[PDB]
Amino acid sequence: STPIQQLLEHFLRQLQRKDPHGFFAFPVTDAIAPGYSMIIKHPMDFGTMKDKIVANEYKSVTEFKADFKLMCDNAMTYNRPDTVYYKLAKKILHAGFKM
Ligand SMILES: CCN(CC)CCNC(=O)c1c(C)[nH]c(/C=C2\C(=O)Nc3ccc(F)cc32)c1C
Repeated sequence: STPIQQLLEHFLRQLQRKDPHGFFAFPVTDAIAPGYSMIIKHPMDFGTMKDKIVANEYKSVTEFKADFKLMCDNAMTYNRPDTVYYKLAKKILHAGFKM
């Protein structure tokens, strides 16, 4: 466990606490969200981010934040504003930017 890995695992744990039901914690399927794989060119989720930490693909907190922002932007693009997914993506994007 390197310092960067420890730091990012801490950040990821705090972010996921804002998503207790795992809206953003798994690879979305077209069966769940028809059209998703065509609309969202660069999908991202917390499970994939955890794997990228372990593979040590993040060389910076800025890279980690880029993936988090991507995850949130994707959810706010596919889902209409009056949905639980858009609303939670917006709230955790803002709260993640704090830390
Ligand atoms: C007929 C469909 N109805 C009109 C929209 C509502 C039904 N909607 C549903 O069932 C549904 C469910 C149960 N999950 C999602 C989508 C996502 C999810 O869970 N995590 C995500 C993360 C990113 C993202 F971009 C989409 C999702 C939908 C659309």
